[PDB]
Amino acid sequence: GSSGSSGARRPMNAFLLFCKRHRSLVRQEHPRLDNRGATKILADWWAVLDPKEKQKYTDMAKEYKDAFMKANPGYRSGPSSG
Repeated sequence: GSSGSSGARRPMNAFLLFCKRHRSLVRQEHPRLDNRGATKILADWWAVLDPKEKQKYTDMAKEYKDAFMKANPGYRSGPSSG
């Protein structure tokens, strides 16, 4: 959370995935926009996303993250998905 340190760097997320996918889309429909602006458009785009899509995305993140997950002592993972 927010204790007092900026994590090294996270992988991605179901949302961060759609942004990395629609990134160009937005950037295109709005090149002038800024990393903040284009990111403000993606948000909504996501905010207006179905589950099926989120699912696949979530998997990608749940898959991309795990991969990254290596040197993490304080982590969570219950016996259900393996």
